[PDB]
Amino acid sequence: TELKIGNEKVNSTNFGDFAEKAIRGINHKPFVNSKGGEQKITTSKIRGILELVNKVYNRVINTNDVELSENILADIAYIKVKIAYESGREPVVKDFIQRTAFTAAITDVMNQRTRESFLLFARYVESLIAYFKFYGGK
Amino acid sequence: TELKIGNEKVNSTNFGDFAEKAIRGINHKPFVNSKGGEQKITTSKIRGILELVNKVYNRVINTNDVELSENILADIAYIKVKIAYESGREPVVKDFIQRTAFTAAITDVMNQRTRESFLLFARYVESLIAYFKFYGGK
Amino acid sequence: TELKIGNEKVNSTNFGDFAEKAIRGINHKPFVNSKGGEQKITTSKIRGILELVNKVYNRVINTNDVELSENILADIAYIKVKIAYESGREPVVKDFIQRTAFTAAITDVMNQRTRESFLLFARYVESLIAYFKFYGGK
Amino acid sequence: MKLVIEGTIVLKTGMHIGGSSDFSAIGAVDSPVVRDTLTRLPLIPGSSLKGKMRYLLAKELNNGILLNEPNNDQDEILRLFGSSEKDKIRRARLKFNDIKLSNLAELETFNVSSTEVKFENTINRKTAVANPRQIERVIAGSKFDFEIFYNLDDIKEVEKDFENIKQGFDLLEFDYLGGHGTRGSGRIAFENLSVITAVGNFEKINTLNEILGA
Amino acid sequence: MKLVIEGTIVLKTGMHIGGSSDFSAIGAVDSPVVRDTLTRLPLIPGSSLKGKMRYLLAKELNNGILLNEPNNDQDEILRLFGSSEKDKIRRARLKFNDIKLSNLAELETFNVSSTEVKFENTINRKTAVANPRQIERVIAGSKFDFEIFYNLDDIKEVEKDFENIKQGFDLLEFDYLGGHGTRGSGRIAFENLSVITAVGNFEKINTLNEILGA
RNA sequence: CUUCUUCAGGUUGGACAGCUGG
RNA sequence: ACGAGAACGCAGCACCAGCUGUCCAACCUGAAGAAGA
Repeated sequence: TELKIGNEKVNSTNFGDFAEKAIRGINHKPFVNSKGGEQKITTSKIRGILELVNKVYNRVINTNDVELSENILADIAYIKVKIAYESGREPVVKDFIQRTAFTAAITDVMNQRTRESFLLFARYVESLIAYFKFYGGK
Repeated sequence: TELKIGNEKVNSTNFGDFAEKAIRGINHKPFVNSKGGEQKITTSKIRGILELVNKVYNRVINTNDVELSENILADIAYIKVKIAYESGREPVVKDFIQRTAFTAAITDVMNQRTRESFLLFARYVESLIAYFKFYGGK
Repeated sequence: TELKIGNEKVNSTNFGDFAEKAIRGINHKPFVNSKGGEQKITTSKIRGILELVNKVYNRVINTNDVELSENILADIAYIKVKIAYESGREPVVKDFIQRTAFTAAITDVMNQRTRESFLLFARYVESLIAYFKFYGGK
Repeated sequence: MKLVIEGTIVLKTGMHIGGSSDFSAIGAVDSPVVRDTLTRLPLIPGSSLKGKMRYLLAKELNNGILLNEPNNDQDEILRLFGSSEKDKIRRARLKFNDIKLSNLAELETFNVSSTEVKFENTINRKTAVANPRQIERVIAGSKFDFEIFYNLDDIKEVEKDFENIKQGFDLLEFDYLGGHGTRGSGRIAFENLSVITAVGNFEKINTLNEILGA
Repeated sequence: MKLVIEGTIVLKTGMHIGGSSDFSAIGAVDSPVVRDTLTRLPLIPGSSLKGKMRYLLAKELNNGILLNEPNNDQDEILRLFGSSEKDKIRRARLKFNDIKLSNLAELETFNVSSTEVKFENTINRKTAVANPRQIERVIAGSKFDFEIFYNLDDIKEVEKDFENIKQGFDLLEFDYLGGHGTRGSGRIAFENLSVITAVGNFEKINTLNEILGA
């Protein structure tokens, strides 16, 4: 619980509202390139990150321990490394990660090191993608 | 499961943070050429080294043996030789190798002779690529 | 699968560590061109032998056999002849070949009459070039 | 009765079947080839080989031209590759399979990896400036032993079906298999084309082998 | 069908199609040539030959002016070399292939390597200092047998297409193929040009072979 | 009797994205 | 000596058929193996 997103925290009763707010703020004044924008992110630009998050979620959901094991924390660290990778690979993903704080949530999970923290992060990510679609998509 | 850097240590979980701090140190104090010129390393400069690492990673990962084979270790030693060659060719590449610990990590992989140490070395080089492209890129 | 630099030459390791040690010893005390003189080796004085070795490697890598053919043996004899010529030309290449046991490697490859022996010899040549450029170069 | 079409696909030039480019580690080549997930072996997907063979065979069988949807092909094409029409559902007699390369040991004998990196650039014409790029290709000389299952449904047209299959293999040898084919890539060859009976024996299997070998 | 345009590329001067400095033996030349990964033979990439021929033909079909995109070339250029236009995608009739070195036996028996190491330098005019330079080039007299596949999309516009192909081949004669052609490297000479039918036989193929051989 | 063993510049762009049938 | 006793919501059914991860693109640009007196 109490997952820090940098500015304001989220919990089991909050993640959907903040995910929707972040996605709506994505559509309001979207990303601008060097050549004046004006595209948004697509699913097949963070699909690898989403697949890694899904794999780690499957691994965690099959464990009843309240504390994440080091073998799973390695997976979350690799998730953060990859997020840094595609963030620098293209700026359309960098601002998407910055404004919808994937990195802050990953760091908070890697600090709390608890099963519930990662479950809340996964729920927040799922809500983020769900609101990204039905408003944008692709 | 744990590779040496000297004073500091890299394990299966903190590889990303150490790669990030190594990259940040490079960007904070960029290498200065002989003629008072600051230079940034390019992915193409170490592309051959990275492909050599990935080439032997594919054959290491298709091996459920703790101890690395003689030919795999020959390939890894040749990788270290190529790292030294590329460092000697370009002073900026040598500076990148020295600020990071490609030489130290690769020789510790040669020392440990084990499959998991090389996998963590590959994790470290992947995180270094990710954080290098995150800040400065090509 | 093994030639004699004087101690040992394994495919797995020490085909580049002995290049380490040879180049470190050369830098430990560089050659003395004349009593009242100071000299340092330049990689432009090895280039002919490197070209011959690379050509013979290209010729022999496309062979499904262990023993090198008669033409390849004549090419290795040419390699030794060129070694002698380019060593006698500038008597610092003499020091370079003596301290690296490079002529001894040629003789061992000729004696073994095996493809893997020449492959390991070429690997040691690459290691010598790499580690000379690393520590010294120019 | 069921038949198995053995054979090998030899890369005359480098081949590039487009990969996922989202899961091949970090810091890999710009455009990777598709590989087996477990063994990391480059493979020719059965879908891609089937699609190229079907396109070439349908174009050559009909008139030399082909503009229709895949479901509106000739009877031979539909009976070999299947059809999903409303009242005309043909069950495909050919079952293609993913083809991993087998001669990794042979390639490792020459101290070369299965895949290379090809450096290309595009020169902007109004500026005369080059734009380098890198792609990954399975090196020439790689061999891909494949297996295609043939459902022997009608005994009266197995000879014609195998004539069409040999013709499609021949057409693939004068074209490419996946990737930047017009730009020098994807050229393949077929040899050791032999058909065997999956279970039991086929009394016309010798005629099938000689039309599959010539 | 699949008319095959065969021939041989002969190096009048040394040719340097730029390969990667990496992925090769350590301590080699600073600027090496592209090679086949397995056989280490010098290679003429099909993409490079296609790009040079398309640049030369589009320039000659536009009265020596090329400041437009490749997709905005002439109709004959677009149909021979393909197009990725949104309005209409033209499948390329020409299928280039990577060209391996072929006369290695004669280079062996003449005691010459496949590649020669060129010795170059640049001298300043302000100061009499010459910076040494090392460049690798495939030796002159090296043959390169190639096979360009042609598609008979239309039978009326085949003589014009082959005349364009011959014009492009002849434009390469008065030009270089790859690399440092400004400084005398890369001169090629097409020879033994011919066209054959891949499958079956094609009428009036003698007309195409006549306008292609001379 | 002389030194330089390479220096300088580009480092991916555009397009398609699920549609039919039960 | 319970509006109760006994009673499988059970049996047969392939989430399946058709579909190329494809198209366009030169590894390219400039450089005296050269000079004291």
